[PDB]
Amino acid sequence: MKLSKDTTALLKNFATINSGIMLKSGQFIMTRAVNGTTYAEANISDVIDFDVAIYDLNGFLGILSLVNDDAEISQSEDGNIKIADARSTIFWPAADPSTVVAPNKPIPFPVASAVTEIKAEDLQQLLRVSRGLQIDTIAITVKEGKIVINGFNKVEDSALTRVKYSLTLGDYDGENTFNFIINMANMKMQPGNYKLLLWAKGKQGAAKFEGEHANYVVALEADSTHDF
Amino acid sequence: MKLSKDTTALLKNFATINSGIMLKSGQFIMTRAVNGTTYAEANISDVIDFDVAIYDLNGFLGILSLVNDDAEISQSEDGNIKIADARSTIFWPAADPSTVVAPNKPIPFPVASAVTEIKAEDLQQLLRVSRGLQIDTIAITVKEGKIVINGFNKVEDSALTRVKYSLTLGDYDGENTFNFIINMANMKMQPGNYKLLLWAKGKQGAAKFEGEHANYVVALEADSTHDF
Amino acid sequence: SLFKDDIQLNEHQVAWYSKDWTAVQSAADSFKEKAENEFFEIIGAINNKTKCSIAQKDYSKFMVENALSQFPECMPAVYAMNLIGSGLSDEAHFNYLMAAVPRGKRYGKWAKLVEDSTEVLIIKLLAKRYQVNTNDAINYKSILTKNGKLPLVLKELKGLVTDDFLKEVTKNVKEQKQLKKLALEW
Amino acid sequence: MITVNEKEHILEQKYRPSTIDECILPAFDKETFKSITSKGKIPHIILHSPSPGTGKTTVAKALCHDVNADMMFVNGSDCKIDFVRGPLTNFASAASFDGRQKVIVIDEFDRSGLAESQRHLRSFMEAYSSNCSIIITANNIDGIIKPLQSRCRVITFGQPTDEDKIEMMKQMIRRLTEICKHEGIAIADMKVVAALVKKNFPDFRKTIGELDSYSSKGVLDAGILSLVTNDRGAIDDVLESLKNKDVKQLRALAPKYAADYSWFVGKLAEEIYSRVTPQSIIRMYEIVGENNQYHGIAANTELHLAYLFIQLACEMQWK
Amino acid sequence: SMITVNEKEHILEQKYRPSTIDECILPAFDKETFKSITSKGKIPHIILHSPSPGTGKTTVAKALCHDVNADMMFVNGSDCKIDFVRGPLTNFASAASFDGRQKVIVIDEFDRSGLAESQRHLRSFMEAYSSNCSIIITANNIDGIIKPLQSRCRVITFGQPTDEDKIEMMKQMIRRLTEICKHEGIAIADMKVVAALVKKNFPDFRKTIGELDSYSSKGVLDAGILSLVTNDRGAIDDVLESLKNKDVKQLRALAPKYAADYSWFVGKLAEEIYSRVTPQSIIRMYEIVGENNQYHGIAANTELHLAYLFIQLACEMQWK
Amino acid sequence: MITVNEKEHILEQKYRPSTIDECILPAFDKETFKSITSKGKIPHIILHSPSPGTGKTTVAKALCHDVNADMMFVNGSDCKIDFVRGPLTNFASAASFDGRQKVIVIDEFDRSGLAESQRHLRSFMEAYSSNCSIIITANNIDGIIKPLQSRCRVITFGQPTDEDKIEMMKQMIRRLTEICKHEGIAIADMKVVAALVKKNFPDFRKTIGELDSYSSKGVLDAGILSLVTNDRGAIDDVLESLKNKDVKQLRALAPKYAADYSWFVGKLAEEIYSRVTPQSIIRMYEIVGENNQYHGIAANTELHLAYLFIQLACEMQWK
Amino acid sequence: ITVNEKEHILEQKYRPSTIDECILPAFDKETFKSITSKGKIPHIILHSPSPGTGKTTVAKALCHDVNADMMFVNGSDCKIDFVRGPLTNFASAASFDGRQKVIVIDEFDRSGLAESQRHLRSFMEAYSSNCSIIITANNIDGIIKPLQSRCRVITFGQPTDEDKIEMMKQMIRRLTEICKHEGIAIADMKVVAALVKKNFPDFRKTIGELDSYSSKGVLAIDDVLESLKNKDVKQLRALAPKYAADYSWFVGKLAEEIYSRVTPQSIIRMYEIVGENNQYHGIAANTELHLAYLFIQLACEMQWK
DNA sequence: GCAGACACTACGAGTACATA
DNA sequence: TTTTTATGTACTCGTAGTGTCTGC
Ligand SMILES: Nc1ncnc2c1ncn2[C@@H]1O[C@H](COP(=O)(O)OP(=O)(O)O)[C@@H](O)[C@H]1O
Ligand SMILES: [Mg+2]
Ligand SMILES: [Mg+2]
Ligand SMILES: [Mg+2]
Ligand SMILES: [Mg+2]
Repeated sequence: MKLSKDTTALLKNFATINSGIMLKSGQFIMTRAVNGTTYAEANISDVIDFDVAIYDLNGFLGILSLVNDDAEISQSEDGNIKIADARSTIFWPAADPSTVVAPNKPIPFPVASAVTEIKAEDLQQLLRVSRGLQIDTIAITVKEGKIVINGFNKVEDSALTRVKYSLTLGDYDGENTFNFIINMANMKMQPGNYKLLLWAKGKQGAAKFEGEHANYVVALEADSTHDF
Repeated sequence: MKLSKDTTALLKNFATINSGIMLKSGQFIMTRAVNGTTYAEANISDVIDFDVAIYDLNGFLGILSLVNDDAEISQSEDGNIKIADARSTIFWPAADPSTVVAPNKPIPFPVASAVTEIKAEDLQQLLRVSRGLQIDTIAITVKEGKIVINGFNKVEDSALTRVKYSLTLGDYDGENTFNFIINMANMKMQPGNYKLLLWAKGKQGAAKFEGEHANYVVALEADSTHDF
Repeated sequence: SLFKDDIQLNEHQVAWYSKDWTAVQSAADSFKEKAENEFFEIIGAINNKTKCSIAQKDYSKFMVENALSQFPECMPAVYAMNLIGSGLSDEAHFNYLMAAVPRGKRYGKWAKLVEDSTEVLIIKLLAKRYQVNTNDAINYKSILTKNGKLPLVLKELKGLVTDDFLKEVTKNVKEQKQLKKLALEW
Repeated sequence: MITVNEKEHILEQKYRPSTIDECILPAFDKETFKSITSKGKIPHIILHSPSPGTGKTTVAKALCHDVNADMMFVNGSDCKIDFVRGPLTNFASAASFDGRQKVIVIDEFDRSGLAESQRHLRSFMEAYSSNCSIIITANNIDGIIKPLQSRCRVITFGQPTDEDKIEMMKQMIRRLTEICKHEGIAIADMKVVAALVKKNFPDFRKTIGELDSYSSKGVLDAGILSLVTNDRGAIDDVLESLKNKDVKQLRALAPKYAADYSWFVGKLAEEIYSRVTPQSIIRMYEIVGENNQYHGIAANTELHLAYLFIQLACEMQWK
Repeated sequence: SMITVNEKEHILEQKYRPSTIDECILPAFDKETFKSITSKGKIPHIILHSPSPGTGKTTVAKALCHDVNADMMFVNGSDCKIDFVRGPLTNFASAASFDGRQKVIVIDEFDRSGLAESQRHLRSFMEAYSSNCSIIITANNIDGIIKPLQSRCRVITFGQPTDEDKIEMMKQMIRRLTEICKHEGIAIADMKVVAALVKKNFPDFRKTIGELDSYSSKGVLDAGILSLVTNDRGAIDDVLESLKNKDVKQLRALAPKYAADYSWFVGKLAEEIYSRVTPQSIIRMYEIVGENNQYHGIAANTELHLAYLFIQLACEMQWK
Repeated sequence: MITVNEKEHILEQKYRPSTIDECILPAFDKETFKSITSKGKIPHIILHSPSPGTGKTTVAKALCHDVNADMMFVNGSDCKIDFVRGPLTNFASAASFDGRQKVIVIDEFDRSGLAESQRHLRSFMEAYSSNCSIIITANNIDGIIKPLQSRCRVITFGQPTDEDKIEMMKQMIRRLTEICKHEGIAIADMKVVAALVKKNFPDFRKTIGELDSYSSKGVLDAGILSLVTNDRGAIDDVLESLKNKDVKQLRALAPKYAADYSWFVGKLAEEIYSRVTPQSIIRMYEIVGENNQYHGIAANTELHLAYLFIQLACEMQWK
Repeated sequence: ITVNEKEHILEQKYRPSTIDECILPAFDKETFKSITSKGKIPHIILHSPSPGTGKTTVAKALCHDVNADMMFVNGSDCKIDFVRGPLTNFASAASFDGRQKVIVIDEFDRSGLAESQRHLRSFMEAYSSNCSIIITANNIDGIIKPLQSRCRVITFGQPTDEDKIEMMKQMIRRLTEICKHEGIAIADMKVVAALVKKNFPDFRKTIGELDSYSSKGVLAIDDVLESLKNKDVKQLRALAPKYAADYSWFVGKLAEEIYSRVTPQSIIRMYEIVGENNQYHGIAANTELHLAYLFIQLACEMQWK
């Protein structure tokens, strides 16, 4: 089995979520962070033909730039990972699953409390600004029949008192009202257009981005507030 | 005497092999470590015009990047040195030969048990795999008729068993068997094409790296194994 | 210097408002002022038999032992916590000293030797070239005056004075008076 | 009267005082804080304990609350030089638009590796002194560089006078009582409340934290009093057998505490110190110190402990 | 059964690691204070410390979480440096569990010295995030936990039972060992050896099970194993007699015999002489043996050091 | 049967035992190792002597060999905390792809400055207990922190029963005999082989190292036997210089016998006993006993011997 | 005879070159020959404790005879990071003429190094195939027990009455030869026989002496000894840290040198005082202080002649 | 396309703690 | 009123140097 540029750019992403990863045969791959805060699922171009656990993902992906863009890969007789090149050949330590915090399966997403969508054009401007504005967290609430988004500076701010930023997403059809806060840090998604799925059963509560490539879930913040 | 842009770079390089050096008149430099592990010779196109000993090399090449490039490095009027500049003059100490370990042995590599070449871009790939794939020893030998390299991990893989890396270097035609092992630590060349001449009879021996900008010769580790 | 009316903005205000940090830094470096300790109110209490009770303040078994190490009236007690004290609570090592060393006074000056900085460099040198430890090295220098003329050998070794080596001898620009000093009169 | 935060279960943080009056402090200290909140402007201040939970970081937030400051609260260990250059310079230079004293609270700023940040701060404090002031909180002063103590009013905590201690304790008892009414905790014996206060005196946090753990049963009765005044491990059986100079008993206790020696030997020093005469102290350190010192050469550790006991039995003259 | 078995482990003091707070063998008041805690449904900041190893600190930490059904991150103390607290733990502590679970961070074996910097950083953290999540610290030595973190916690101190607890806890541990043997295929010939293993290393329940593995080589625990567990391999008569008689050539000859294993011999001698000599000879005999034992291991010739002990006792002992 | 490594000339390392059976050990110890290799999985173990060359680090490699583990062997002193974090964590987390027990042998781990690494290891051992186990080898236990002894089966060496000693010695004699056949060493008197074994008993390394040095002449005859059992000489020059109470001579003899002290001190007790009056005997044990006792704290051993001579010279009344 | 002509100190430029040139006990010389014969060198310890018996000379000679590739190292320079770094390099590297590699660690006694020595115990077994170690020590107890286990411990100093008479002749011949080379005039042969006899066991000092005669080419402890006589303290208090550096040697010199300078029942007192101090060194935590305490004790109780 | 600018690493400074 | 041992190990900070990759 081989992997292409597009695939890897993903896993270099999935690295920033969990420095390890467990993956098996299929065109599906996934990781969730050790601490229970985020998670991503992926359908991909290239095809997996055997189960394997990688301890150091962020650097395996690295080793992979150290040979041609085509070298074939497989499970060695040596039950490790064989990256074989035209001239050379590498043998990457496949780790014991015990130690790679992976998700057993895939949990469905509660038919969403609230729905709206976000242009990738739009989301680039959020990240873009946030560096510029020291925006460390955000909140998505309802201002006048439309779904807005507000960036803050939890550092200087403390209470999320003053808004430093405010995109304006969709409109709000239904009639609840809420404030879902999100740790910017917890937002690890390769840019591109998303459908947004919010959810809460009181103290329960999460947020799902639905890409064209993969789906992402991040935890709300401790006092995300709402009437669901 | 004046020292060029290319000469000084084989001088920072001979510092990685000896704190001190002794080059003498001629167009030849050579040094080898206080522990007799590592020998390096190089023929420069700046003609050294006298016999000098420096307790420290990597100290000297420092007071030399500052001075402009006229640098009539002459000999001081009291046994020490004079770096003549476009517009200044500096004085470095000059050590009694009793305080520098100098090779003194331009012994000639006997004859090659076998010869083979290595491409510079492919020293590249190995000098770098080993860094993050964690290699610290390698072994040059014959696999399927060509002469290969294996990288291992002396600590994790205590007896050179699991090969973390292989590299193929163009066939061997002679009919011998061998396994020459080198401790990566004692390998210090700036990249480039290199002729590889390896000699050994019975148990005593060494490997000689011919390069167009320097020559390098180091010692097989304890266990290397052959039939020459 | 235009405008010609500026209630002078203090060295700091300029550093910051203008936001070049390198000037802000040297303004920082301004007060480095390094000194600390108050370990002599602890020594003092052990001596004068006032009350401190320790616990709150940092304590140094090395510093308290050495300070007292001065006055022979104490040596018996320090001698004790020296053999035995390794392995006692700082709370303890203190409580003990309170109940042993009896009188009280001491005045300041410790005894530190006088280093001829030159003589030390010379022995440190000889022990280097000759792979001997310091006592033979001293023998060598005694010997090497009385024949074989120390200039002969200091001239050979002036070779390695490497300024890494000087940092091992003294701690200040006294250290640069020495680079020159054996580069000279041999 | 009592502020409750209600977003916290942890209960020493539920009852964290909102204002400078709700705080239990030495007389002169409270008065100096009232004085400050009166003048309406807040100088650069350092509050330090070194005994934890005396209320430093609580009074920090209260001072701000009383003068109605615009306050940034900051973890000390998070406040590195780039933070001061960055976020703090912004805040300190920006103008609060209600005309509020701006105040930067740096909590637990006594870490060693921040000295570089602290120096950088010394120049800052003079540049921005017109806008905003800084309140530093520290457990150990020597971790605050001298030029920062020069620039501040250093107020020093939990080291009350003999009278303050007696008043502060009454005040803390009244408070605990009030916390009990609110919490549904029944007080059967007031003596146990006076005991919890006295036990952990300087530290008001642990004194409340205790109340949570002895409330398992919703009541404080004479039976809880036994556990509050009582000593759960102790040394008593040895200390007593030592005084009595008996041996079979000492011979028998040896194997008990041989289990973990380094700890036991420690307690014994601490506990005997109080119970024996002045030149018995000097002897007891020589005896215990020597015994501790060779432990780990000595082959039978249980015997080595017996040897220590016989030694102390004979030579200890007990007050 | 009444017992959790992990089955992913062969190592067997880790196979039988207790799942819940009840399966844990603890002092009465301690178990009760943990039930009390799991009852209120929320977990405060806690420190568990022995200093004796294997009292169950890091086991009870995981159980507490299990009982309250917390979302728990478990962390090696020595891995928890200040950049960890800033990065992953701050993330976890600020993130909201979605199933309204107490979030808990278990830092195991946090008493290392070079982490003081991290610990201080944590002191301000614990108050900021106290609403979401609590911290359970496990330590062998308290003094390695800075004072302001002890202020912030309920410090529970282990392996320090009452005299009754010890007697009950020992019975409980004997019943448990018995049960582990049924499961393991270990035959118990003499129950006295199981009571001996427990008593031998009491506070430490880990070593007490670890022992069982090593004395099970032969799949049975019989009176013969009991000799190695208590093990005395000792009859002292020839020395005791040569001592009374105050003769020396004999003492001089017996020295090399018992020099073989000293720490045991010295032990029997104390035990056996105690009964055979007068009351103020007892106090002298501890001073003499104690001192001799103390310096053994500095003393270069061990056989001579034994001879020296005999001469000393021969003269100063007055035999009842 | 005997394993020979043949890459080594040094000959106490040529004959290093390959498997648990080739090892000469106490009965119960061998049996407990067989038991372990049987169950096929290896627990966390500590092997300690403190007498060198009892076979600790040999049996470590053998245990691995018998269970066919994937084993990383590691110098204890090289085992700092960043090593455990980096290479060992890698190895312990990686899965061996033949389904082999993974085992990390840390040899000679009893150094003092590694306590920090050992603590770090205490949490590691429970995390990775499923994959892989650790075998620690130590000369002095007190250099292994308590919580690591808790986590291990501590097996203690070179402390056989009286019967084991008698069997082990026979086994070692057979072995030496076999080594001699292989090496071309002629055995003229079997009594010298039994002597070498008995002489340094616990230590099997030195017992083989000796054989190299007495083989200069390729034969072991009655003449070598004299040097093996032999001498250290009589003591006469000292015993005489002692009676005469002279010093310069005593001062001069000190360095001579400082060479091997434990033997000398032993002869001195034995020989003086006969030569001095009855209450000089009791004094001579107190003087020699005390001197022997502190040797090894005493820094200059030659001086310590002089000190002994001066003491005896004065207090000995001679017959 | 053997001369290293570039050496300006007498002891460095005359050292016997080979095992035969060395003056030794019979069995000792024979055991060294035996060794050089087998062509390979085991791990060895050479120790006196009497200085100048030839330990560090025989070390270099053994190497010379077997034609080893030898790194020579000052003991006090060999700390754990040296063994990890350069020595591990050397011991793992293969000499390319097939020479025994040997590491000579000279004067390895001080237990400042115990940590290094332990580190070495695992090392010696790992690279025992390449290279061996020769340790030189004045005092054995400064060499940890497990290193003595790994070595052949050869001990100096018990010459027979005949050896003494021959060795002295040999040393006189040698001194004579050194004098020819050095330009030192011998007017009276009796003085040469006197220097040899005077410090007999110690051949180093016996050559070092000859240099002292050097100024006309024909034939220390003071600062402490003085401060002791004067019974002053601030000076004694100051000298302590100086000699705390290596204690076992200093204490040795102090015994040797005071013996001569003090009254007869002051000698008996001085051994009781120094002996007891030496005895507890190494329990005593602060070694500089322990030296101070020794000074105070001697100042008061010593009666100088 | 290349600068710009970002993200990462290596190093030196100061602090610390256990041993001797 | 006085003022810091030597070796080895571990950890945090700031900064400078190093390298890979993207917007106008
Ligand atoms: N056996 C010997 N024969 C000749 N010279 C000797 C002998 N032993 C020592 N020396 C002299 O001592 C010097 C070297 O001393 P060294 O071997 O270091 O003594 P030590 O090991 O006792 O310190 C040389 O200069 C040498 O001349
Ligand atoms: Mg606080
Ligand atoms: Mg644990
Ligand atoms: Mg070993
Ligand atoms: Mg020497």
